[PDB]
Amino acid sequence: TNFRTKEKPIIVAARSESEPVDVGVGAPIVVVETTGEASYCTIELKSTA
Amino acid sequence: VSSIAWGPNRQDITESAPATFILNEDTPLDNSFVNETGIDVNYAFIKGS
Repeated sequence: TNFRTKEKPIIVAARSESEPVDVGVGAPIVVVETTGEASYCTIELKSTA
Repeated sequence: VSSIAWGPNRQDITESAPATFILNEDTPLDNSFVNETGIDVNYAFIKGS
């Protein structure tokens, strides 16, 4: 029998974009492109400041 | 008089009906400037004291 192991989810591309609202600036939303295999993923961020 | 607020795209306009007004002696005056100013230049005369 032939099979294949799961792929580790890795961060391919990531960016944050805020929708331009007429009155001010909308809340930014981080858009991340990832590849891999996982039942569920946990993403954490650490400030570099 | 027109009421303009920032609309969905860039602006929104809500106008009101025009009106006319004239200023004559019949119009009540609050003045609030009182008097006792040297040298009077009015329709009446030129009096110096």
